[PDB]
Amino acid sequence: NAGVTQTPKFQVLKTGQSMTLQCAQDMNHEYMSWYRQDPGMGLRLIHYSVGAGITDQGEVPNGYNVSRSTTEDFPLRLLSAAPSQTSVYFCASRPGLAGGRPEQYFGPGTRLTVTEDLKNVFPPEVAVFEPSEAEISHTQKATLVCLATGFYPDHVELSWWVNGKEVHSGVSTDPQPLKEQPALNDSRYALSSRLRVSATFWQDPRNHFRCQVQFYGLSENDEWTQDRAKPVTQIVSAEAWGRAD
Amino acid sequence: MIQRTPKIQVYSRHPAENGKSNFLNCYVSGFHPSDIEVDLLKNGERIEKVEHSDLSFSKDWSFYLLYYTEFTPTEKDEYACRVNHVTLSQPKIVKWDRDM
Amino acid sequence: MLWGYLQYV
Amino acid sequence: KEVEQNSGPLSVPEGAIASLNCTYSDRGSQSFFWYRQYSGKSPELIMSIYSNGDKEDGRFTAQLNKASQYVSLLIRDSQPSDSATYLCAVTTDSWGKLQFGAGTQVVVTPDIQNPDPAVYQLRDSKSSDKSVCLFTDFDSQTNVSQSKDSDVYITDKTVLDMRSMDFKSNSAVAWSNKSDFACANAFNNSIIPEDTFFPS
Amino acid sequence: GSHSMRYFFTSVSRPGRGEPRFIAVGYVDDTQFVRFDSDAASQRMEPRAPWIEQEGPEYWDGETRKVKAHSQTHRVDLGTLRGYYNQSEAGSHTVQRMYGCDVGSDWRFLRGYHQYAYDGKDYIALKEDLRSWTAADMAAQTTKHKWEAAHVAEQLRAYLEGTCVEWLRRYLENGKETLQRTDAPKTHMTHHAVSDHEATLRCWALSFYPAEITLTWQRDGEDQTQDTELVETRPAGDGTFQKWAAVVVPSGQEQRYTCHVQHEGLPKPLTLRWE
Repeated sequence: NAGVTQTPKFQVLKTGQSMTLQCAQDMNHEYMSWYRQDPGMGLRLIHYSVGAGITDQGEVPNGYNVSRSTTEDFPLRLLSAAPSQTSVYFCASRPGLAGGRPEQYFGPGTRLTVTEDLKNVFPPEVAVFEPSEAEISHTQKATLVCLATGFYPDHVELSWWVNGKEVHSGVSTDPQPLKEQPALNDSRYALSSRLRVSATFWQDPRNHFRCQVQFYGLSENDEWTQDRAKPVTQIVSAEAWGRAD
Repeated sequence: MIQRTPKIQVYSRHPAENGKSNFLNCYVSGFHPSDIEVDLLKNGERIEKVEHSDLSFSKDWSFYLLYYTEFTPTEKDEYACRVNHVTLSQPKIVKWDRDM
Repeated sequence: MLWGYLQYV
Repeated sequence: KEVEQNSGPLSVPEGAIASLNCTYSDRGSQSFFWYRQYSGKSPELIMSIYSNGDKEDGRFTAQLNKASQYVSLLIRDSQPSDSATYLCAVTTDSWGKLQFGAGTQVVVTPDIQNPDPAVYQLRDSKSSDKSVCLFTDFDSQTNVSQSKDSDVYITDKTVLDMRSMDFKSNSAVAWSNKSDFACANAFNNSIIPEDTFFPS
Repeated sequence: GSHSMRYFFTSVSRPGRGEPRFIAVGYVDDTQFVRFDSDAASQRMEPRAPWIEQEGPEYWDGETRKVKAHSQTHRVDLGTLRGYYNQSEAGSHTVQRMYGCDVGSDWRFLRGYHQYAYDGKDYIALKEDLRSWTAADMAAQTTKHKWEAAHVAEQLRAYLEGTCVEWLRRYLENGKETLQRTDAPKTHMTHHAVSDHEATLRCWALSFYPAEITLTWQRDGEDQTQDTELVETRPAGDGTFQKWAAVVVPSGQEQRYTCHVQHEGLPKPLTLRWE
C-alpha cells in the first residue's frame, strides 16, 4: 500500500562521483520507470523495466544505469556524474500486465546538483526582519519576514515556528529560491518567507518567533580543507521576540 | 480435456472445368486439439506448394483451417486431401469428388 | 484495434 | 511532439473555472490521465478517464473526445490549494509508454475584498547587514517586476492566508546587500497603484 | 445489416519443446484483416486485407506491442491453470480467447463479449451486462474474484462499448468495397442414383457473402430434418462461401420436394423444385 518510495530527497555531487538512487514499490507492479524533469523539457524517460530481471533504455539513457533484480526495487546508478545530470529525478511505477488500476504512480523525487568544484557549496545565512511600526499602525497586523541567503545548492526547506510549535497558518514562502547572480553555474541562492500575525499577538513580548532553514549539503564523511566551515547538512535558524510598544 | 475429430471437405473454388485453371481446397474443421497435419495429393504423391489460413475457431471452440493450392484439373488426375490428428487411428485420405 | 488492457487468469 | 498542451501560465481568480485543454496524436490511445504537480513535489494523479464523455470527481471534471483527440479538465470553484502545474498524460496500452504534456501552470489568485497597497521598511532583530521592503496588501491585478542592476533582488508575488478574519493578502519582498537604496523607490521597476501608501 | 469485429486468440503449450505457440486473428464480420503467429518470421502483427495496409507505422507498432502483450499473458495463464488444476508439467494444454462487439445497422453498440476457454471447454465468460462473470467450475471462481476487483467494470465497458465500436466503424468505411458488400448465392441442383431405388437430392449455394445462410428441406409444405444432411459452410478462398444440403428420396417423387434458401443478400427467399 505504501506506494513508491525514493531515497535520498536531496544530493550534491562533484564531477566524477558515483551514486545510486534507490526506488521501491509496495504494490507488485511489473512496470517501473525512471524520469528526469527539467525547466525547458518536461519529463524525459531515462530507463524502464517491464518486469523483474529485464530492463531497457529510454529516450535519455546516457550516463545512467539500471537493474531490476527484484520486482520491488529499481535502483538507478550514475557511474560518473556530469554537471548536466543536475535535475529532479522521479521514479515511477505502473501495473504492466499485473492487474490493478492502470494508473502510473510517481515517487517523491530526488533533487540532484552536480557541481564542478565543491568549494561552491555554501550554507544559508538566516535573518529575521521585524515588522514596521507603520504597518501595525496602519493595518493592525504585523508581518515578519525571513531571509535565507547565499546558499548552494538550492536544497533548502523553510518553516516557521512560533512558541515552539510549527505554524502554517500565516505563512507564505517563495515557491523556488532565486538565483543571486543569474549569469553563473556556480551561482548561490536566496529565499524569502513571510509570517503575518495580529498586532496584539506581535506586541506581546512572551511570543517567540523562529525562522528555520534546513539545508542539504555535504556529509560529515567528506574531505574538507578550507578555513571556511565545512558546509554540511545542517539547520540554520534565526529568531525574533515580541517588542512591547 | 476434449478431443474432436476433424470434418474434412475437399472441393474446388470455382466449378471444375477440365483444362481451365482453378484452386483445390481442403477445408478441415471441427477439430480439437489444434495439432494437425494436412497434405494435398495429386495421384497419391504429396503437393509442395500448398498454403493455409490462420488457425481460428468456431462458437464451440473447435478449430478450423483451410489448405489450398493452385491446380489445373484433367479427366485422369485424382486429387485427395490427407489429414492426421490424435483422434484418427491412422492418417485419413478423402478423395476430391468432382461433382461435389 | 486490440484491447490494451488484460488481466492474468 | 506527441502530447500538445496549453503553454501557460494561466491565471484564474478564486471561485472561477480553470479549464485545461490537452491534445494528443496517437489515434490508438486508450488511457487518459491528469496529474497535478506542486512546485518542489512529485506529480500526483487526480483524474483517470477511459471513455468518451464527462467524468466528475469532486470539483474536477475531465472530458474525453477520442474523435478529436482531446482530453480536458475543468476545475470548478477554484481553491487556493489548486495552484500547481497540471500534467496531461496519455497511453495506448499496458506496455505502451505514458506520453506526457509539458504541463500548464495554473495560478489561483485570491479574493481580496478591500486592498490597501503599501510599501514598508523592516529592520532586523540582529546584525545581518541588509534591509527589507515589503510591498503588501495589493490587488490581484498587480504584477511585480525584476531587473535594475544586480544589487537589488526582488521576489515574485505570493499569497498568505490568515484563517481567522478570512484575510488573505499578497506580498513581494525587495532587498539589497550594501546599499544606498530606499523603499519608496525599490519597486520603481513595476506598475504600482496611485494610492500606494508609503508611510513615515 | 449488423456488423461485428472479433479477435480470436489461441495459445498452446509445448512441454519440453519451449514457449507456447501463440496465434491471433482479427475479423470484421467474416473477413479476416490481421494476424500474428509466434512461429512466423516477422514477429509483428501483419495485414490480411487490402484496406488495412493504409494504417500507418504507429498502428502496426501499436498492434504488435499489444499482441506481444497478449502472448505474454497467455504464457502466464498456461502455468497458472496448470497450477489451478494440478495437472502435470508434461502435457500440452490449450487456451482460447475471443472478444469483440456487435453493432446494428445504424452502427451503434449492440452487444459486447469476451469468452475464455481452457482445453476446449468454457472457462470464464463476460455476462451481457458487462460487469459480471460466469465461471465454469471451482477453479475459475478464483479468476472471477480476481477479475471482479472494482476497477475492471470501467475497463471492459471502455473497450467493448467504446473503442471496439469506434474502430469497427472506422474499418467498415476504410474497406467499403470489401466489407459492405452483399454477394448473392448462385443456386444449383444435382441429382444422382445411389441405390437404383433411391435418389440423392443435393441442393447448392456457391459464391455468397456473408457466411450466414440457411438451407432446409421440405416436401410440398411440411419440412424435414430427418433425412437432412447439411455440410459446414465452407470458404471458397476468394472471400465468398459455399454450402450444400442433401436428402435421401424415394424416387419418382423429386417433383414434390423443394429446397429453401435464406440469405440476407437475397431480396426474396429462393425456392427450388427439381425440374
